[PDB]
Amino acid sequence: MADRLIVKGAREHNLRSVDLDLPRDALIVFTGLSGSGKSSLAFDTIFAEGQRRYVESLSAYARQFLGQMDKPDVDFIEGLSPAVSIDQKSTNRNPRSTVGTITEVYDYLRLLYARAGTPHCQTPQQIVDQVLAMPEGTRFLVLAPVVRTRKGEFADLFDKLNAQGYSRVRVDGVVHPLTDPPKLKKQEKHDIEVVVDRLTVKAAAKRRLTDSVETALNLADGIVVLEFVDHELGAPHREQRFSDLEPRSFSFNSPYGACPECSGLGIRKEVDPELVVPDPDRTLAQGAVAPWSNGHTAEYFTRMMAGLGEALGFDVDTPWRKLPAKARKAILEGADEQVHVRYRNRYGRTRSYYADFEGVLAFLQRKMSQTESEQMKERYEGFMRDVPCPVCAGTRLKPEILAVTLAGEKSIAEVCELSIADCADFLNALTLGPREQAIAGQVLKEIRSRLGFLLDVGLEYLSLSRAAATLSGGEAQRIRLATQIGSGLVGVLYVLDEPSIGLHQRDNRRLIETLTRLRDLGNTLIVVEHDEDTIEHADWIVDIGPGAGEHGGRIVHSGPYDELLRNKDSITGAYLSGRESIEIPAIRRSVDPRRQLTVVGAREHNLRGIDVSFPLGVLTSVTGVSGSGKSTLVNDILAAVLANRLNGARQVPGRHTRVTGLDYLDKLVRVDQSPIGRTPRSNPATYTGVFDKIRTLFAATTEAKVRGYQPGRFSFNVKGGRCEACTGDGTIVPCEVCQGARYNRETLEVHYKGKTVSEVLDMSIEEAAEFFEPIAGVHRYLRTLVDVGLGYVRLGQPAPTLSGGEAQRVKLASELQKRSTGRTVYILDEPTTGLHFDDIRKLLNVINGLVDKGNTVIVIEHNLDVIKTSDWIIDLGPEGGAGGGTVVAQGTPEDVAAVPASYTGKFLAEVV
Amino acid sequence: MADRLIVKGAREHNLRSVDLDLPRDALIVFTGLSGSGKSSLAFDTIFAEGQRRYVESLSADFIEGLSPAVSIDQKSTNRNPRSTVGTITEVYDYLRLLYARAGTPHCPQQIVDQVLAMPEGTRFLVLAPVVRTRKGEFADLFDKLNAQGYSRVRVDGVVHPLTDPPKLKKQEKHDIEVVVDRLTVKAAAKRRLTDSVETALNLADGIVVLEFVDHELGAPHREQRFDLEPRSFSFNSPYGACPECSGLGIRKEVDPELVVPDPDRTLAQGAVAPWSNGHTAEYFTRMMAGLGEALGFDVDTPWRKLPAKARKAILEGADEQVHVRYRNRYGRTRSYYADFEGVLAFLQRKMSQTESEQMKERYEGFMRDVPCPVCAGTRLKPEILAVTLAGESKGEHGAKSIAEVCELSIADCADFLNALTLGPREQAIAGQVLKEIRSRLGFLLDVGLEYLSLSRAAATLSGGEAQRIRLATQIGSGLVGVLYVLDEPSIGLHQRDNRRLIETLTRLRDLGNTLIVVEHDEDTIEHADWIVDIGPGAGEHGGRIVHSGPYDELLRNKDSITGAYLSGRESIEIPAIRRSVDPRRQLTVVGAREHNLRGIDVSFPLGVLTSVTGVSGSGKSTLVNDILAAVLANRLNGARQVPGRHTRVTGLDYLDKLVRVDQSPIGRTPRSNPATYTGVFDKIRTLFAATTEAKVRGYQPGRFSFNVKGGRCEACTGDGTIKIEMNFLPDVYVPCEVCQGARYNRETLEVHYKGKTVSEVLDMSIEEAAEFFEPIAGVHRYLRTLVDVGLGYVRLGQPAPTLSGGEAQRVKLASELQKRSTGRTVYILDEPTTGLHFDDIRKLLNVINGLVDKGNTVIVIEHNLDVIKTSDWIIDLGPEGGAGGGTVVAQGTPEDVAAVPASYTGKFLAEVV
DNA sequence: TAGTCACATCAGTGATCAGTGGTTACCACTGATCACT
DNA sequence: TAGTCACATCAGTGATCAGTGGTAACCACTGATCACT
Ligand SMILES: [Zn+2]
Ligand SMILES: [Zn+2]
Ligand SMILES: [Zn+2]
Ligand SMILES: [Zn+2]
Repeated sequence: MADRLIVKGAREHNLRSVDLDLPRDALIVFTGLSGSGKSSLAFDTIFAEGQRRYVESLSAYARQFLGQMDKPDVDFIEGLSPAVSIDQKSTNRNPRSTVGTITEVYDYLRLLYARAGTPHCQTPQQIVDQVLAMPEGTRFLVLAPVVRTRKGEFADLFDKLNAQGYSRVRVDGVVHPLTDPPKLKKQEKHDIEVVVDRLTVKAAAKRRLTDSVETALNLADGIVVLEFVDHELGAPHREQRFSDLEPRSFSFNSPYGACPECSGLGIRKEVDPELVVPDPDRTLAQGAVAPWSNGHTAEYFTRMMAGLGEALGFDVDTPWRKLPAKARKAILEGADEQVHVRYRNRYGRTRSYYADFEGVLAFLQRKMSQTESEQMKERYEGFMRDVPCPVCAGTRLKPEILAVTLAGEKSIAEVCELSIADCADFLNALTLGPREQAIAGQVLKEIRSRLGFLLDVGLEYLSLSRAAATLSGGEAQRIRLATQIGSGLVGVLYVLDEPSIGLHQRDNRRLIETLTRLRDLGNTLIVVEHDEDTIEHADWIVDIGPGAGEHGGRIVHSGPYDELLRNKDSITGAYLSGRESIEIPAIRRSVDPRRQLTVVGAREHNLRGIDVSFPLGVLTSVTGVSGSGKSTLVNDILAAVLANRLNGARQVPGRHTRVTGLDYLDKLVRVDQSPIGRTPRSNPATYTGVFDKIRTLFAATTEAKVRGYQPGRFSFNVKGGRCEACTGDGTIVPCEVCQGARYNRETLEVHYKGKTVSEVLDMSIEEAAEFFEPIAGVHRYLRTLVDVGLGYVRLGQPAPTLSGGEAQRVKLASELQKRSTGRTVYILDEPTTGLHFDDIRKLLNVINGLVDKGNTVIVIEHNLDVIKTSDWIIDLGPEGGAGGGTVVAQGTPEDVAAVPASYTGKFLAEVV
Repeated sequence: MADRLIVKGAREHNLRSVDLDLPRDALIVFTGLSGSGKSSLAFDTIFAEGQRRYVESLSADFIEGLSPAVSIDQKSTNRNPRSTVGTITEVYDYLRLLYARAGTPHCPQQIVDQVLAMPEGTRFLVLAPVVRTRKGEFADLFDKLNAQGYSRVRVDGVVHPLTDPPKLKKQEKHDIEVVVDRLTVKAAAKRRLTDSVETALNLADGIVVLEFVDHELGAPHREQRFDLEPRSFSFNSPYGACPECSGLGIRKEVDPELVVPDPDRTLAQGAVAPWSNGHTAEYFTRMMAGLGEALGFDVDTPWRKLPAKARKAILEGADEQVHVRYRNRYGRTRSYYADFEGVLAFLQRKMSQTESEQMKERYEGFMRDVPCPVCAGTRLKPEILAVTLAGESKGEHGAKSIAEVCELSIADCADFLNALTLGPREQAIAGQVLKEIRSRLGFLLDVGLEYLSLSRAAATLSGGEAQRIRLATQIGSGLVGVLYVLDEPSIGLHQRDNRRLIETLTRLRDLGNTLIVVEHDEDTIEHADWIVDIGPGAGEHGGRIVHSGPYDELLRNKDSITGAYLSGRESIEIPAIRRSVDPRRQLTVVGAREHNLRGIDVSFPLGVLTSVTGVSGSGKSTLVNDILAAVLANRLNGARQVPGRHTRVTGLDYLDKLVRVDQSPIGRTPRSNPATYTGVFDKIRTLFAATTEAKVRGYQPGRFSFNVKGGRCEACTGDGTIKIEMNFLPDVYVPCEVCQGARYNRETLEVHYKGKTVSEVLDMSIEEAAEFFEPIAGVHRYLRTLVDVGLGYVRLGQPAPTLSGGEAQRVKLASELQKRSTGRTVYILDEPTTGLHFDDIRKLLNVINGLVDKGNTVIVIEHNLDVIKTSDWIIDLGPEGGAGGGTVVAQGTPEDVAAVPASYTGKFLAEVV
């Protein structure tokens, strides 16, 4: 029973000639940095090969014909197993797919509804047990409801029944002989339940009842009825069944049984109201409302909104706590009528937004119903407008079914008006008995399993009624884990992305135990977490990419982890034997009692309303369990407000009250995790805004001037500069004319500085550091890129060849020094995702140097030594989910270390 | 190379807890009786694991060590008119993709490359380009053009400077071809001419010419400009299919002269196929006799000696109407008051009026021909099919139109495609597609299917070529260490048709692939590596493993009854000279000239056990089944199929009835049992209706059947097992709370007929149940035939999928070989060895020998040497495969077929008798 | 040489019913050059 | 501290299309039970 997988000859981008063995019955982690080829091998060489080998076999069958659109490009892999990938799916929208559908509970709940369906208004053992329990000596009748709900005249049926000579019949409860049948009319209602026997419960009678029952068992296909006619215990005429009411068919996504407005799978319940202006303490003149803080529309709406504020009588800048909350209420409801208003924006245009709006609730509705921006007109509706379906309570059913279907089990709210935890604890709380709680089967266990898995991980705060667009990072990283785990199949290979996003270190302290449980089941697991806890648990650790470019396209470590300590070349080994991941004691006194930001009263769904004290001019780090409110406060609340009214962004402030130091702040830059590199059009030089300047500089040459070639003509995406032979991709075997250069001969003649654009792109940035030195902007971009230390990339490198995680690192290098004050706050993502701790320590050297220059960084982190190097740590929430949302420590890393409450400090205290 | 497949927790009905572990480097064969555990073993242990593997991963029991396998079961592919032979050979879509890759439809940079390649110093007037044609008034358009600045124009057929606009009207049509410059050819002037053309490429939408603008205009501008259409690529969609015939294959309905195969028979007897019906024979005889009396042409005279005028007049009929109305044999009268249009136009109305479209296949493809010629056998639009290949040089550099599947064979199409040249583009690399095609093409070539033209379809599909194509297609991948699970793809039919297809398995085994073979053919055995015999018994107690891999262990083993013939333990022989007189009673199919036949005469003796051998799928299966068996069926019982072409049949006065049986697998539905298929259960329920405790309720014996709502327990679906599960898993068979392995309901179980209840009588095998029901002969003969064929321990109440489709299937025929006890009623039998294991082969051979010695007549399609040497007269057809066959090479006794030196089975008899 | 013997089973002969069998996007985000101060 | 006092050159900044990213017959099958003589 060998436990080895073998991969040979893998080649993709910088990765080349990879021959590695993956052991089983143990966890194996690939380490490295974003762009070293580890992500390419983890994602698009092994899983892609397995998927292709699985799908390419068959296409005719219409169950797997939906496959084979995927087109992976891998050489070969032998001795593989069908693997499953676990990573976020960037669909860019999930309105039609609620959280219930992605967790596979919707179809199951529909089957559960269909199982025990009673609208209010089988076996031979079931045939016999009731007559066995029938009291003796009781007069009754045999009933055969064979023409159920088929009202109308049935004299032809009377003649037909007379042909078999049953001699008995019963209509609407009245009994008659077949020889003397009652009159029937087509217009009148006539439900036929023909009496087969006017019998009675006496001794040795069971054969006549058996005959009179099996007659309709073979005629009506297994349905009869018994009817007490002398005792009727239980009803005025007690009867027993041996099987606005419209049964028809059951459907959820069909127009026959769906709401005419919500159109199925759409619920406008959203996350929370009041979210447009939930701040009672901000400076209102600093754009409390998101449309009031746009790049150019900010003043465009502030003009008449300040006019209406002056008219009504509430101040333009005073916080809503010195004023009553009536100010917030009256900016929500506003007032009718319009006033004269017109102003110019920063962009130079002049728009006349002349309309009547009833507060921000109807002002935003007017924006949805009036604006030409088809994106924002639905972007702004979701976060802060709650208008669910009134005719169906937001649910996926016709008006006149939802009441009846639950009357016997009244109206339907369920998945569209409930929460995940409430539904989880309510579904199994109904011990109905005979129908669903009779046999073990799978119903109760399958209901319990996934919901309990969500409970132990911590997804109890989620709600199905909540819009799927409000999915937090923790929810995104945990729901996929739970859904992958629910199968629990033994021997299947799992490959996972970086899990530090959405989870804490203490959360990893249980994710690792979950992974070891999965291993104890008998499967194979692969993670790229890079945390030191996942390391040291691998029998054969492998590290790749000593250099992310051609200088380091070789295997750097593959062994039993014993040689990691002695080998400092490997980055993960260089972290442990650091000489660089030390406390590095800073001044830690650059904080100021007054020159400091505060946030209070943030009563978000992930928070409680605590006061976070952000210092200025420091490397302050916000930490805590993910999903406990740190991201909703630092990013959704703080970064949003200083972005929208300190640089000109558009994000909604969210549920909070106050941010201070408005006079002490000038600019803010936010860099997200942002895995965005997938399209060949996007390049490390095109979106950065440097390629257009490169074209301008190249057109500043004499030859480009004489040949009449402009910067726009000198791009590779517009039809002017791209030859039709390449079709724009450069290599198709490359273009015959271009000969592997991606430039037509009519444009390649521009040899500025002895080189062309293709020559500059081909040349590495490390050797191009001497280039672009005089000209300022490209010099700054290239110099900060080199300061990052990853100058292996080319300017026009396609995004499919860029590993996820490093897409925004290049911009983030230049996104850390503005106005040279340099206290301008920069919100940082986690460098742990992608880059390993040696790359993060080089980044830390950059951060420390420019913080000594005067810069300010607010960073959400996951590791230990990187934030131990910092000077201030703020922990928000010790426990995950609802057990957090409050600050538990704020100060020097050693100060929080001494406090045995914050696990961040506890981690900083066990290693000093 | 050593991927250990482990089977644990495997059991299904007859199968019971079979566990094993094996490496993965050789071929695995399942032997034993048909089904009896091996069919379920090849189903619920590997395919079930693959199912529970892929059905979780598709998104939008526990078995480990196996590889993703492919299914080549019977249902996966059968005869369908929608799919031609191209799709099933996966070369239709394949070759279509390669054609669409870099095809040339035949009839910026190249604009200046033409001048660059043109030797310097020439002279030609490159003055005026062509812009897109516009018509109407363009005063403001020309004003805007002047604002831009061009200084040139050419409208209304006259050239002007742009400053001079001529007269334009909205009612006047102009071919607007404005000028852009006044340049001319010069040395090293490209930088000029480019600036004249390239910018125009952004305004004229890629239109520019170098016209003469001179006086003589001898040539039309040297045809210089800078039928072809892109269209769309699709085969099933109507985007690029035959718009009239909906993209279906051409309905080749040859021959029109199939109306009268045998001319010597009188036309009144029903020589015309619709004229020999059970009820419509006289319905058509009335008009043809009326026409014979009216026109005066003779009828009872054979067609060959008849005048051609009579034949044509009865073929196309005549005009006008006559008063004819008669009754049939079954008591209904048909008042046919219309015109007798021969048998040409009546058929068209017949298939036009009918609703069922399956009974018209025989009456359409073999009566008269009405195909659509717009596509002429092409599943492509008329333009593209020629356009794509008009630039594709093929074979000896011929580029006219795509024929391939439509109009060529394997050999010529492959040879022509091996010389494809679309320019130097595709010569720079060969690619893996070349070897992907070449491996399976060469494997098909060495098999011996060069004659197999691409025009083949379901209309000309045989079982042997079906095995050929399925095996070639599943080998075409040519992987290493990948499981291929296949049930019996078709009947085993010849030793020369096979034993050449198996060489591909031996070649592919060197790679390291592995396959599961559920095949009863003797040729597949003795040339493999690992063989296991499953199912010494066939009932629910029949799930057992006996035989081990190596054939040496087969020699050692005795329970695996393949050794009964492998080591020659027993065999059956010719039943002496029997009742075979030479000259008198010997039917002769003379002048059989069908599609593959060649006007040959074959003598089948009467009152004998005769067999047919030779190159199979080459006109001998049609010889025994298509022409002969159809004739006996339609002129001896009342069948409704055309026979084909044969000049005369003799000796039919010495036959009374015919029974014909195909391969006919029992099925794959658990609701079907051998009781309900053979016909035992009908009279079983009839007898159950006569029981003292079962004749008190009015209802018919239909209550005593497990297929109707009456005696049916609603928890089991008539199976003894709650097989209810969602699509994510096929569940494991479990007993019912009512049955516990009885597949019945207790209420019916009160019928203890002679102390035996229904569940009990369906729970004991026919071996023990033979003692019961002895006094009544109706069930006694059936149980005797079951126990004689070799189905004694068979469970009567057992699902069809896990039972015998080779021996228990043919009991419905063998029990009726006592047809009116004469018993020379003629029988036509398929290849029985499929499903038939060797012990059951011997038992059935003894039964058939006894019945034929009773005085029967049996013609069987057979290939095994032992069974044909058991029969007394072997007819061998086919000097070669396909068109090379169709003629007798040796017909007579086995000694005679071994005597004439033209029969492949004759030299097969030479090495072993 | 012809009107006498009981309310029987054949064996399919050989269309129809009925299990199955498979089959088919409005937005919206980032992309992005030249739209602006 | 007086009206101009010489000379372009970075930054991420909206709106939106543009052009990479996600797609029931057929009735062909055969078996079951069966209508008929
Ligand atoms: Zn609705
Ligand atoms: Zn090119
Ligand atoms: Zn056609
Ligand atoms: Zn049961």
